[PDB]
Amino acid sequence: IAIPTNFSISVTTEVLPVSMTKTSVDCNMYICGDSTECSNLLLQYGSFCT
Amino acid sequence: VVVLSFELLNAPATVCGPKKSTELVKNKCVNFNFNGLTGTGVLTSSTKK
Ligand SMILES: *[C@@H]1O[C@H](CO)[C@@H](O)[C@H](O)[C@H]1NC(C)=O
Repeated sequence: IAIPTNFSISVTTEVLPVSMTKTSVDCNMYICGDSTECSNLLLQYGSFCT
Repeated sequence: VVVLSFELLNAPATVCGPKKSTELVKNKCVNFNFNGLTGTGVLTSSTKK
């Protein structure tokens, strides 16, 4: 049999993510912008952006 | 028969349409038109080259 006669104390560092960044988007100024000619056309595509 | 060929680039304009120019208005959400470049926004004095 093998039995230790001494010992050592070690400190271990481990990392793991918890959260990401929160983001938000606006369809009416991404798809069109300030163009009111295509705001009414984007209105005809339903409720994807909701 | 007369065939007309058009070219629309970033070059300065030579042949251009008849429209009545107005006065420049800054710091106001307006609709602009410069060379056939209609849009919507505010106009601010620049420092770009
Ligand atoms: C155990 O290890 C420590 C660290 O190296 C040392 O100071 C100590 O003397 C050792 N014990 C024996 C009994 O040799």
